[PDB]
Amino acid sequence: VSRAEEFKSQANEAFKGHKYSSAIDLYTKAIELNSNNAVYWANRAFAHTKLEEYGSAIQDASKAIEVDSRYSKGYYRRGAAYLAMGKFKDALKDFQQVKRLSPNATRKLKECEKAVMKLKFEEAISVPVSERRSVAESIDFHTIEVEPQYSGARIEGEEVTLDFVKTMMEDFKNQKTLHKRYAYQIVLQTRQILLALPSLVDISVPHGKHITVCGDVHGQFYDLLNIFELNGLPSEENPYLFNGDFVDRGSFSVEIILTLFAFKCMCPSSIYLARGNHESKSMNKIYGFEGEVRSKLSEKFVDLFAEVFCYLPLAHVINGKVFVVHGGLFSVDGVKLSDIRAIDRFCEPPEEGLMCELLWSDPQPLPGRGPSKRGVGLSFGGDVTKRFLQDNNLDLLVRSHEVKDEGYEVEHDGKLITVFSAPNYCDQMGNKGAFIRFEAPDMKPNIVTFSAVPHPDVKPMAYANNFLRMF
Ligand code: NI
Ligand code: NI
Ligand code: NI
Repeated sequence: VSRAEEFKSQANEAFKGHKYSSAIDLYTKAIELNSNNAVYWANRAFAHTKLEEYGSAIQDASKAIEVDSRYSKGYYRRGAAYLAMGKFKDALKDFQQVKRLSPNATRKLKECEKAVMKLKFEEAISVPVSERRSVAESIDFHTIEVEPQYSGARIEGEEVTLDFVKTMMEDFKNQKTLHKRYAYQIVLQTRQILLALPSLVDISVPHGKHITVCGDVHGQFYDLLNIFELNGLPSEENPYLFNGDFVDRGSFSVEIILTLFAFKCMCPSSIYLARGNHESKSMNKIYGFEGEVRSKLSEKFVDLFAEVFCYLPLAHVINGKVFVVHGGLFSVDGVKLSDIRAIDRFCEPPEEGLMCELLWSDPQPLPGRGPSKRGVGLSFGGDVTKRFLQDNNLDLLVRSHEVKDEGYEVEHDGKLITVFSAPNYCDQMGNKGAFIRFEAPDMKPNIVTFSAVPHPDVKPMAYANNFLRMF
């Protein structure tokens, strides 16, 4: 009856081969047979963590703790999962246990205590963005002088031009920087454009025209350039929809966000940007974007980006047929397009509600609903998808949010497609990226996959929270 070690050994094989999803299924089999081995639970917990399924990680690690309360790896894996969710206070308790069980661990406890104190200050000065003055009230780019020695791209007048964007993109490619005057100009103009948008944007693709939908890119700027090489620069004749999560994790997030915003300023109809869960303060604070901004720009840009992100639309509908959202659907039925359109989105994502769910949820293979693997939002089956599409007279749901081996996956009887545009995610997943072309009137999804492309020697998470980097 020692078939548990059988699956357990085959599971560890998948983990070595970066096949975390297959590793999980095999650990599950080992657990089905022997549910009284704490390392089996810790193993599956770590595997979920690799897929960013921190909710499942916490549950698995809690079970390892139940099996052996003096097994420090149980607390370690749970604490690490809590850290990844930004929940330092919950994590602290577990690292306090790891310390108690291993007195000779000291580093990580002190780091966690330190992180909790930083968090305490941060929460104390936390104020809803709608109650604060925009930095656009204190900053006018016109008054920002550019030194003669600056050799980067310049915006000569009030208009962002294609020549400028090309020059800027090339400089970024060569790891150069854009002057703060022009960065302000781009972001401040983007703010104006975004605040005039409804929370759900209707995209019209005229007869004979097309649009390309990209999933997460996560600061992988050189892969972004590769997408543009393969599929053309954004333009009125070649529009793009980037479905959230343009920043964090990858270490060229500033280069990506300034590029995407610049295209919007150049021609608003050339590019559509939806909010992802990583376009929020709680994620940017720890996953690299704030650190990258503070380094490559200045502190004032942090609050400005935060505000601009809060103006990002939550969903798009293409020709009344294709519904595009970052995460997924809702824990309740009957939600109409009008409900999403009316969402007061000018805020950080709350811990519950429509806005949270559409940004954070994932689909499940079986019908119904259940607890989220990430520990935030919920999971929804094919029945949830079909009812939503039917109720709103839609044909197809496109979303992102989840890393895929081939850059995409068709689920829920063909009614849901995940698209993910960050190849070799974090320089380790080895996955392909994908994007989807839609040509009117048929609007049939044309899926194209691509592979990762070289980039300068900068590590992922280089600008991210130091404590979180240790994991
Ligand atoms: Ni996401
Ligand atoms: Ni993501
Ligand atoms: Ni994510």
